[PDB]
Amino acid sequence: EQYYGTGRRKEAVARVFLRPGNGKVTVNGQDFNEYFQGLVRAVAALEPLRAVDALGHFDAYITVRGGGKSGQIDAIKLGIARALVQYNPDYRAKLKPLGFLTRDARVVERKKYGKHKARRAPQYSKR
Amino acid sequence: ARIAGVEIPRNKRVDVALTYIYGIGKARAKEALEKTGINPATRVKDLTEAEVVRLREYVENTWKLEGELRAEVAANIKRLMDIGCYRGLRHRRGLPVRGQRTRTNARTRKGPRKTVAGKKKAPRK
Amino acid sequence: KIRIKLRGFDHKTLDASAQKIVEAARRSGAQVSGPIPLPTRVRRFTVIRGPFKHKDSREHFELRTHNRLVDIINPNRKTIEQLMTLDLPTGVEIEIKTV
Amino acid sequence: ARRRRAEVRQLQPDLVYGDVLVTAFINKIMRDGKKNLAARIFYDACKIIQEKTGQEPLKVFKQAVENVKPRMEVRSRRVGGANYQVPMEVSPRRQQSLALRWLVQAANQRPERRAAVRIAHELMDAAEGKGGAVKKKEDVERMAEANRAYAHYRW
Amino acid sequence: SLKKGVFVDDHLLEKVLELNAKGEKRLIKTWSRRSTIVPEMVGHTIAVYNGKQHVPVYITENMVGHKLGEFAPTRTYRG
Amino acid sequence: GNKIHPIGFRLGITRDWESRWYAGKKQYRHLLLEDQRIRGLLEKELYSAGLARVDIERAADNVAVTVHVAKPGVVIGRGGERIRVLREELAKLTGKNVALNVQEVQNPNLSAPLVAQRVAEQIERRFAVRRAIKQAVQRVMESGAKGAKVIVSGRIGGAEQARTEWAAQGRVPLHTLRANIDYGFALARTTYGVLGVKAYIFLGEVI
Amino acid sequence: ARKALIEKAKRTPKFKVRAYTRCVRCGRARSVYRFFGLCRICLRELAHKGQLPGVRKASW
RNA sequence: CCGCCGUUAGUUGCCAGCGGUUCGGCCGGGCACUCUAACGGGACUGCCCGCGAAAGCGGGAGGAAGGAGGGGACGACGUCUGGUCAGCAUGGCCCUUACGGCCUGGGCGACACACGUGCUACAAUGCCCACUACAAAGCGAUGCCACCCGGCAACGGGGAGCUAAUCGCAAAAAGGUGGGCCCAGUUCGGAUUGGGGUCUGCAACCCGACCCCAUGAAGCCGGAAUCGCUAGUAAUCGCGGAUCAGCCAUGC
RNA sequence: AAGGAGGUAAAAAUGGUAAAAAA
Repeated sequence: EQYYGTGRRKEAVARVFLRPGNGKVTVNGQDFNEYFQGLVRAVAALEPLRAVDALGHFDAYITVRGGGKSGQIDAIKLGIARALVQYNPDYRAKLKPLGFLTRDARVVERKKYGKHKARRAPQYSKR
Repeated sequence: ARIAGVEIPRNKRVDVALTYIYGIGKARAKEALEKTGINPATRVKDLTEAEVVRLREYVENTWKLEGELRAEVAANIKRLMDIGCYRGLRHRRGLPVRGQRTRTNARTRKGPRKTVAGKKKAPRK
Repeated sequence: KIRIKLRGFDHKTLDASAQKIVEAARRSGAQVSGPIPLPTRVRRFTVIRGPFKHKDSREHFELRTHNRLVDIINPNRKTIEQLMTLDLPTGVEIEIKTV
Repeated sequence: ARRRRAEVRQLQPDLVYGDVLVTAFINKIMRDGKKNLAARIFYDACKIIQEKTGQEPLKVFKQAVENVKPRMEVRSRRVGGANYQVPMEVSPRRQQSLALRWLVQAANQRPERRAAVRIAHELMDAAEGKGGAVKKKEDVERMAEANRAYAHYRW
Repeated sequence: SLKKGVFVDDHLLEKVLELNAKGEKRLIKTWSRRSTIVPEMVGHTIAVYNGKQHVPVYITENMVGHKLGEFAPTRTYRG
Repeated sequence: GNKIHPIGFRLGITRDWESRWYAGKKQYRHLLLEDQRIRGLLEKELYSAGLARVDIERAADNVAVTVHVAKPGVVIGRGGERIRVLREELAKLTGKNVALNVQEVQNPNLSAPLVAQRVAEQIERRFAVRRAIKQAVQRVMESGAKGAKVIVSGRIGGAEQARTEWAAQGRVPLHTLRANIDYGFALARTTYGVLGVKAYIFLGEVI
Repeated sequence: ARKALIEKAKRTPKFKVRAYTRCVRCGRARSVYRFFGLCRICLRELAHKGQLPGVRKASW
């Protein structure tokens, strides 16, 4: 009845709800074409429903908050790729060689003490 | 356009044209711009002389500029030589008037730097 | 209508308390709001290696205090009775508040 | 490293067109962590080409790539307290990289009016063959040729 | 410094009023170079306390609302 | 040549605090102060028969004067009298509600603090370091650990050069977490300076 | 010096801006964590000794 | 600690289910979903194709997770007669109405150079003005202070709520949308400095910070040589805290 | 291509730094 996807990237929660339709996809209260206005990685995150051609046949409710805008976009990619892998486990077997299953492995490493930016070491002297 | 001390700015926003003047910043620009009337966005070249004249009339009347100003400062500086208050003591010394630092940094209140020979140090290896 | 908050030092006896307490309430009364995990209160400390002037190379340390929540619905004689005195939190204190 | 052979690692299949090289050039225009406005700039430039001439943007892109190709790049040989200044047949990967980056700094060099404008005009002349990155391509070629004594002195 | 009021020793007030109650001999021997040269000090010799000696300054007017020991250099050698 | 505190290493589930009570942000400091003064006063004027644990259970006014000692008898008093004055010294200096405890471990060569304590006691009374101390390591290994590293630093008989002495036997993995190593440090003090006595006793896994 | 310093902090002077922290289990004023009322090395030693409550050898 | 999934939990969340809505998850209710925090599950070259006398090796599959999955805390035997009795201890040595205490000021902020580390800059990917959204973490009761009013601002007056996932710091900046500037020491840069206010605290001269008008310098991208950086790493940009009345914080 | 060995060409701008001693 609903297509749900848990979308997460660099800590940002893309709660992805789905019903069928045309293009009604509201991101946390607003249309896609404003809640991520200007950013080019936005349309890229629309790839999952584009590479299955069923981008139209959906009427989404997409609650998405936490972390960062672009990160939310990537998180939307994950939420979609998790929402459709639910209500058609056949797309699953072919979707893995594209990677639309992997979540992430790239979060901001802790400020390492002894260095400035967690790895960026301060200047040397000796002389 | 010699409103202020031979001040002639030419074709630009009236605000920038007014700011190209001693004793008149951008805040003062919008200030006299709201007090004399003249519109900021409109260029200073294509103006109309009436608003211009009443404008310059308001300008020099409510506040003054370079002539008295810097001279006034230098007079307060004469006082800073009066018994040589620590402010003017150091201002006479050719050094920063604040109580900052002179171990190293002093490249504007004083000139650049005046080379010596170091005098060296104690063991460091 | 009973709102009890758990203030402790270690999650161990913290939830060990929460188990019997809630059950004993479910025992001598009725419905009990399960031991909700209030975001564990932790503090931050950052010292250095030795006393001698080193600035860099250090050891960091952090305070561990734990917070939880338990509620019920009825002020039964028997609940009040048991869940009053019958305690041994040793190193844990709590807060009774109403709603 | 000295145990490994590092890598190159796949970049990005272009967030728009669908090609690695587009967002590679974007990657080098990029203002250190601000891919945002740099990518925007490049694209404004692209559509502006497509409002100027008639030839395809990816086409003229491949033309930038080719028209600035360092077929043989100069380096140095092993001989103790001395090094032979020695050119060598480069790999298409390193040629592409060098190329696109030279188009990048040739785009930076032009004192024009705006970023998109710069990248654009740069791409015009340089794809045509009357550009600076091109001048350094042809250059390193002359260098490789004049150093054809260092032909079997390639490390 | 001060904003609503103005700092000076109260003993400076009370001791202005006395040497004013006679127009008496010179020397004010302040053992605190702080205390502003507030208006009612006219222009008499101020042997303000340094830490070394007692810097004696004949005050004028170009200094009124600005600290006493603000006139003693103390820090020897300049440049 | 370090060794981050193996006991501060044990902090996971391999060593509970020597003070378990509730401290609410505010009163926590004064709690730590009062309690540390209790501890410190004990450590000397309660010495007599050597203790390890200086544990205290508190909450609201309630106090638990809890101690792990190597002897209870000749430290409780000839008529339960030593407990009296001491406990009430606590109560007098900490006016609330005190409750003594003299729990005893039936083994001395087990538990590193007191082992090191005796080790330092021998040298404090001017004994031949290496001999007696190595055979003390052998005592602990006549008790039954899986390792015992009792190093001893400081001035060795004087001779200015204060080095460190190597005494150990059996494997000791203080790197390992589930090793459960009691470590105990005793202060050696000669009239010619200060020497260090570290005991490292390793117990066992699966605990 | 040192002894009178503790008395200065013990007696607590006249004006407010004269007080200063003090590691009671070592005796120091600077960098004394005014949560534990302890210095940096005081704190470190007391934590490592298996004595400091609440806190743990942080390894986040 | 951190990415996928598992059990419990519901004043954070939530219409996902329904009712209403000054149409605010605000008014009822659920726990699936966010989430919060304890016990877990999961990955081992375990499997598929080939190579290697083995280790190992390429490629491929299922997988959130591929062969060390990422970061931490972990730092032996021991070198350095390394440093520190000026955090703390402790051998000796010296002084003992003073090499001890107080108080008060001055000072460790000095300036003719030198150097180390750092900040903002020199700029059209730019700065200025307008407009709208996504942070994790930490802090907070004579603290946090919402809020309204006062003032050009600094900041002050009245005044709700909180020992807090339920009240507040809080204004994220970058992005993005609208206009200026139009290659000039430029509306670039804020250094010098005076002119006046506030706030701190007993009290701000040497010595705090903050604000308002103005002066608006140097500086037009840095040779001999050298810093860091292998993946959410460079860089860019913001945020909280420790200590604190205040703040010299471009520090950590 | 292994070792081991036998006869031929290689490679250091400079460096002074003591001492009764401690186990």
